[PDB]
Amino acid sequence: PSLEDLLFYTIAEGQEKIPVHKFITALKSTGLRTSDPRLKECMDMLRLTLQTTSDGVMLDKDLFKKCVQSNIVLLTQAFRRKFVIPDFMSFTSHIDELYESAKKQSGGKVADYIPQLAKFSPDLWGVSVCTADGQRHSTGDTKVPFCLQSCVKPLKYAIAVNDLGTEYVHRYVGKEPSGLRFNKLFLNEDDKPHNPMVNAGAIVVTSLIKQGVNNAEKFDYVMQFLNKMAGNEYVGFSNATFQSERESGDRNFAIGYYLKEKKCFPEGTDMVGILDFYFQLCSIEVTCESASVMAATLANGGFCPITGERVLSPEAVRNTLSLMHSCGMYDFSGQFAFHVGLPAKSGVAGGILLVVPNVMGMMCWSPPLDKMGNSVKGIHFCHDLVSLCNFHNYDNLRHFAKKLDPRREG
Amino acid sequence: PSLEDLLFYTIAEGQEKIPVHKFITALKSTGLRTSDPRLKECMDMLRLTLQTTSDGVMLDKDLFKKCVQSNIVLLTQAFRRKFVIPDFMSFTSHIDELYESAKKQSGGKVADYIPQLAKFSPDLWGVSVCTADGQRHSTGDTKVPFCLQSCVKPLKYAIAVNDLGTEYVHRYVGKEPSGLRFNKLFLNEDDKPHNPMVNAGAIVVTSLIKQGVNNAEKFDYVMQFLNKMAGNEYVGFSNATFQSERESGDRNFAIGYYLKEKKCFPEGTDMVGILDFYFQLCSIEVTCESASVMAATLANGGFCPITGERVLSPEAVRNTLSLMHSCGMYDFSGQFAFHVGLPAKSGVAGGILLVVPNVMGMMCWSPPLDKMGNSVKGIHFCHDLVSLCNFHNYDNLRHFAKKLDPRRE
Amino acid sequence: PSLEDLLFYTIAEGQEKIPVHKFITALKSTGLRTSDPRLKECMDMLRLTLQTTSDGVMLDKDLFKKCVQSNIVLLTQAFRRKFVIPDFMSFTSHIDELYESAKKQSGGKVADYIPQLAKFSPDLWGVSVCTADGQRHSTGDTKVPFCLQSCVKPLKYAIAVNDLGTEYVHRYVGKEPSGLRFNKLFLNEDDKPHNPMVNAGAIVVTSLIKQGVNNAEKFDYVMQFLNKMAGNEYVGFSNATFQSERESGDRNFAIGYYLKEKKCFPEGTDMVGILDFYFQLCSIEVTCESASVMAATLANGGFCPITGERVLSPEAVRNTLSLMHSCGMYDFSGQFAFHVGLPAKSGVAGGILLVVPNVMGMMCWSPPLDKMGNSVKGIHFCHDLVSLCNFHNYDNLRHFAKKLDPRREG
Amino acid sequence: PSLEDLLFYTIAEGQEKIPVHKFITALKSTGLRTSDPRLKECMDMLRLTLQTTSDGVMLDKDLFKKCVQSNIVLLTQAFRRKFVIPDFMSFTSHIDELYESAKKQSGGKVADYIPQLAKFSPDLWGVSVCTADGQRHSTGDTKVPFCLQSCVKPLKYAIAVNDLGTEYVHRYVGKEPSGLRFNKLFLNEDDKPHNPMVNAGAIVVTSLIKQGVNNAEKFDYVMQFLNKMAGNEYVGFSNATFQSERESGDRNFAIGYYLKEKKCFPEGTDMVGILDFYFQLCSIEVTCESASVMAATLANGGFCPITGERVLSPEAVRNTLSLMHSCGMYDFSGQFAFHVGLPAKSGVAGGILLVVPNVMGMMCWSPPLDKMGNSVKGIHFCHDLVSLCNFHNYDNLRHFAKKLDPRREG
Ligand SMILES: O=C(Cc1ccccc1)Nc1ccc(OC2CCN(c3ccc(NC(=O)Cc4ccccc4)nn3)CC2)nn1
Ligand SMILES: O=C(Cc1ccccc1)Nc1ccc(OC2CCN(c3ccc(NC(=O)Cc4ccccc4)nn3)CC2)nn1
Repeated sequence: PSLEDLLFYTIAEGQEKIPVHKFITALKSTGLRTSDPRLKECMDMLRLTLQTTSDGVMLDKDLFKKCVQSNIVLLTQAFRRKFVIPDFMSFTSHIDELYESAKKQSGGKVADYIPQLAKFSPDLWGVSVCTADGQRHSTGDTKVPFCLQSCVKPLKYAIAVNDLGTEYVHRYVGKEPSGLRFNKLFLNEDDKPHNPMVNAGAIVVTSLIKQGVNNAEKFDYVMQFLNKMAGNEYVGFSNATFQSERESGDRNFAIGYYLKEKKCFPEGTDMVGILDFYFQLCSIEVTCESASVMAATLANGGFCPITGERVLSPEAVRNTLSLMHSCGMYDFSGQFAFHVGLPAKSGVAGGILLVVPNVMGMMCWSPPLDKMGNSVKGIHFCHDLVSLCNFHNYDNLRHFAKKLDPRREG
Repeated sequence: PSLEDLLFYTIAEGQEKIPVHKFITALKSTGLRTSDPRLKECMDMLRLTLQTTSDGVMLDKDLFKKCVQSNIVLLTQAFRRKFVIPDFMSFTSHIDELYESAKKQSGGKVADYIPQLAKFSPDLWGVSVCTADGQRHSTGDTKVPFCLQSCVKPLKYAIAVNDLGTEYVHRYVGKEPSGLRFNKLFLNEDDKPHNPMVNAGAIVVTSLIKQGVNNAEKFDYVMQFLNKMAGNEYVGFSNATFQSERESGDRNFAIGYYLKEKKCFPEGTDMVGILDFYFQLCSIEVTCESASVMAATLANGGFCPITGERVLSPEAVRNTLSLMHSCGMYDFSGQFAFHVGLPAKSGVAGGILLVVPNVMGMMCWSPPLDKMGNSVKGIHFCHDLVSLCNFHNYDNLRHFAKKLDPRRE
Repeated sequence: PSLEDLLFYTIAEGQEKIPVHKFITALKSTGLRTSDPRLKECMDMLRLTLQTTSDGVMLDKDLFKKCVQSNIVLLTQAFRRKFVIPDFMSFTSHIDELYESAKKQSGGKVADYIPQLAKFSPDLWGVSVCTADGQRHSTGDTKVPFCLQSCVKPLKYAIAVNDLGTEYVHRYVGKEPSGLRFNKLFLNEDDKPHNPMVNAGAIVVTSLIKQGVNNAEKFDYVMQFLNKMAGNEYVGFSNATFQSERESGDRNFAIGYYLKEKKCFPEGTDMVGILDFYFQLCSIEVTCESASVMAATLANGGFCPITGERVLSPEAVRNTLSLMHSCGMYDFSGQFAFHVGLPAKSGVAGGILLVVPNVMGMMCWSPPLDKMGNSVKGIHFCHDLVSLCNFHNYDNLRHFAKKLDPRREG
Repeated sequence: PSLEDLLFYTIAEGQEKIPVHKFITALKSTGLRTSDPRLKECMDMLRLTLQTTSDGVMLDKDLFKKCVQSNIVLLTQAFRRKFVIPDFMSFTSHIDELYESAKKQSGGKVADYIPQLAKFSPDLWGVSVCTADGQRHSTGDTKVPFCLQSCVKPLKYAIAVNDLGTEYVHRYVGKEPSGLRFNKLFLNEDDKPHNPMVNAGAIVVTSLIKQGVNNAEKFDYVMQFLNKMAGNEYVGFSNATFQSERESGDRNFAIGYYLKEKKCFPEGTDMVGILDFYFQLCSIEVTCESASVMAATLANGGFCPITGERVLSPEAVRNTLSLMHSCGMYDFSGQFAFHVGLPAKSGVAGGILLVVPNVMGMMCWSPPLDKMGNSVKGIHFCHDLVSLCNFHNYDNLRHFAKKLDPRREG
């Protein structure tokens, strides 16, 4: 027997030469992208076989074997429908309808409190999917960068817990929602911020990461970390957003000074610098595509699905998902957890980083916010998404009424 | 080919008659109990053959077909190791270790406010498991009756959502935790109680069930419902607990009048009557075994796992799970969601109704409570359980470090 | 010399027979009424000389002396302008302007939550004065009975402190305002109600009065007490108001059960019976005239000004004045204390029991209540009054700008 | 007749020359000090008579006329026992007893949060009286400087109202106590600090005074203002306290930024500069003697009692008294208003600026603070004072049980 030969016969279809475009089309049908880093040896070898000839361009079993040998494990599970979403082409047409249905919710106000969130057009709308297996799909404005803002809060929390542990991190930050009563209070009863997802909590978490080095290396290290989280897809920085966030962060300076007075920072913290680092971390830029890979890493137990690298420890991902569940959508967190039941995190730029554990990661983006700070189209999409699929954290995998389950084929 | 014959040969062992004590043993190893109602026809005929030919005791291949005939589907997935927990015998050895480690946590105080909770011994400790497929295991005092107390709140909420729908029910009760800053406040910003898991919310929920009949029919309507959730195992009533709760419920009488003044009940509500109904639902009794089937029904999308009956709509079960996750353990709820990450519900009798979605339901019971009202041993068990198995809501099924996965081989 | 004849010469005209109508008209100018209980022997004697032989309304120096003998001390300070308000006739003319200008504040809604207060016309508006010296003046509907409702709370608080002492009473009730929006929190940090002026505090206070006898004797004791406080003017009971307060007091029953569970009552308290006593105390009836004497006792250190009796201990009156200052006007207490600076207490029937310490007590009554529960006309009047006179608690008696001081002469 | 001649005979003692040492003793017994600025012409002339005529220290009627001529009015009310406290020598014996009674309360902790309050000895203890007529008495450490700290908050508020009016000032700051559940909150329901006596309210009030000039001119404008309140007695500045107060004020910097974000300052406010001004106003130094004249100015309707100057408008003084009544002693204000019933204001240095309206001003000073921030000895003295005299806001001036009234004779 031989696995490269088996794969060849199921794609060759009784024929005895496979055109290269027919293998690439079959490959995209799985949902993988030709630029998937795990396929680079096979793509490199197709580029090198495509130097021998403009004439022919077809692959027999040993030229097919010559190329796919290196990636045969990953290619066969794609072609034997063993990915988390077997009929991925069906699923993306459901993603497309959902996207078109939110695209009609043109309500909401674009954030204007700094001129950089204000440049953004209110009709921009993108959705990007990445599954725990690296199947990819985008629809809308998924390759235009925008700032993470508070979507960076779960990421730096994950980094902090990954490096220092749950017990150290939560000496300085709570792990509960504050209650739809104390959005205005900075501290709880043990004089810690309520959770890493609020501004007081995020600011303390920022003070914990890579202590003892300067802000340039702290920022470089986090940029490093989000690079592995996004499988090296687009991660950037908006100094324009950075400069406006700092000439307007009077609430954040208030929080910083309060926390300094309540001794909420580690010993030896230069608070005003932490606020500068914090403003930098919220001006980091992503696209829907690159952010959905960050989301997919959290959906995949800490392994980036398009590279296979272990990026976060399982304790760090669990905590971050646990706190995205309950504190992730500002004053909407309770309603979102009840009706949508997915770990999610909103930001004022209009992104909603969304995680379906064991299935997929996503980044929705539309700048118009609702009265609570969450993207109107984004919020609409997540209700529709869970209304269509048994993706709700407490849906049942066996008895789920008339909803659809993309993890299965029949 | 044929399914009874294959199953025969995989148990027949190359040999050509199967002793029934060996068939009964292979069966119990899967985790089913021979008294599973889904198995009653196969058991009834095994008893009839042990009568019709009392000479002999062994089963040839066509007498085997005569017995496993109508339950062959369930028997095959039991014997082909296809239940949610394939190696049930190993897993119960883990449950036993977990129980013995929680059994040495002797802290906590038994509830004193009525002499019925105080007469319970502090050495009582039991955990009962029931899977989404009906595999059962017990350890400790799992056949001792006790009242559900607030463990009844997620059930009556589920009954309410099942009968009237999410939107109607939550016209009268919120869907969030209050914030552990407001056990003291009864109402949220829209003058509804914060959620069904606090006393004020349960009292409003109690007022929604079976409107228009008297308390005797409402109670029996709830009783029919809880019988079905537990596959007809023990569901009872303590009038002793009921009478003491009503002569000491000055706080719930306080809540009732407040809700009446703030107009939180549906029109035409007899507030004091609802309060009497509420004290009754909190005096309903279960054992660990019978309640664990109720928990397993919630883990099973609303189908009772030992009968196959649809008891609750999936909307009802999902809502109830979401609110047990966040509001189920009084002031320990946030910590419980973070560290244990399981839908659970505490009661003052010392029970913790616990649900691992898609796997199993459980009921742990130990009367000594901690400072927050949660059973000391029960809480210790739930931390151990999640530290051992990847059952945490946001554990990963593919990458889970040093944890054990009982769903895997 | 002689004090009765000196008095005679001061009314005597330079002439030396005084007509009896001239003495009585000169008497009323003082602000005293001929039916003042301290004047009864002098009136009894005028009733008897007015028998003599009806010829000549005149009193010679020996017949005048025969009548004014027994009350000569009180009559001499009345006629030698030694009362707290010397020119009382001028002062009532300002009361009349203040009354007529408030009479045009037609805003507000009559309480209708029971049909007995809803029965009252918004037409009704009365003001009654009684000074620390027994000078009386009314304007408007001052002889119509209405219920005290929460205006009774300072009075039963005074009775409690008079009988048991400050220390015992305040084991069960706080002595501060709650903070203006804690009206439905029932207890403070020490699990006592915030003060006697809120429903929870009043309910605890009711449980403290005359412990150990039944509600009929408890009520008879408070009624006798309010009789001595009003110099035996009208005090009654509206059973109509009583039954509607009790078949509608769901908030008061909620409060009672809450207090029972938190063990806020003295040992051996029958909770639902106390609530019945409390509903009775709020159904006690007064008129403006009768109630202004009760207020005047409070302005007078606990001595009723029209009888001379010690009715309340000074400790009881001081505390009651202290808490009417801060807690007397519901959510208006802070604004009322700041701008008006007088101890006052409102009730839902439209009353405002008002005390000017060392000067006079008042009862304003107009049923239409404002958005906060206080009588519109009454509130308008209390501002005008303090805007006209240096009666504000922190006005200065020596340097007081544009304001008038009715205690001075020229 | 003639007023200089009358006064001579009541002192002339039956003789026809008054020894000057005897006139000075008769004067001091009234409670005036010979250096009273209102007495300067009489003292300058006695000193000059003591130079021109060494030949016998005796004063006849024509030379006694020569000295008391210019200050004749004030001298007569001093000697004809018309000052607010006629038997001033008796009363000071009561102040001394009260002082020695609190001197035995050696509990409490001296504030150490900056090294300047930490070096004050714990049994420094002084009380200084100044009446509405300028009668003075001190006992203990009454001439040692200390900073006002929050004792400056009522003075700046009075200056703000004096210059800008009630309506303007209270556009930016409330006028009620917060409630012993909102001591931690910075803002009320209308996004203003609760009252001028808490730090957020003091900080906004500081931002209102003398807008448009720099901090040097602002500072001199307030000092010049506090100089008149103290009859030009010692008002100074501790730069040491100022430098340590600005390097420890992260809580007030927290307050500043929060108020900036919630826009609680006038337009064009330099917040960080206002904070510097705020740190200066609390480092202003006084003694018990000089501060008690400031208190006496508020007790005297805005006139400094030892000079005759109008320093504050009556509206300014009334408001400031109303808000020290209810908001002046941190979390102790309600208990203090209830039991002591006097306008007072506490500071972390151990001062309590105390005002008995229409009678006298006081400053008590003892550095050891109790749990709530109030000077242990100061608070004990203030209870003692009101248990001894009927100065309580709602004591009665006519019926006051066994208490003493220093306004009366015997
Ligand atoms: O341990 C605790 C808390 C706690 C909770 C539970 C048990 C015990 C202890 N520390 C703690 C936390 C937060 C906090 O607050 C600070 C101060 C400023 N800051 C404001 C400041 C004004 C406001 N103002 C309003 O809410 C106005 C308003 C009031 C009422 C109705 C409507 C509006 N909000 N936040 C936010 C930070 N202080 N201390
Ligand atoms: O010693 C304490 C606490 C304490 C002490 C020391 C240190 C920390 C704590 N006592 C105490 C007193 C009263 C009290 O409350 C009771 C029960 C419910 N009860 C409601 C219930 C809901 C409402 N409604 C709302 O809150 C809605 C709302 C919420 C927010 C903003 C706007 C509206 N009102 N009253 C009336 C009375 N609990 N505990």
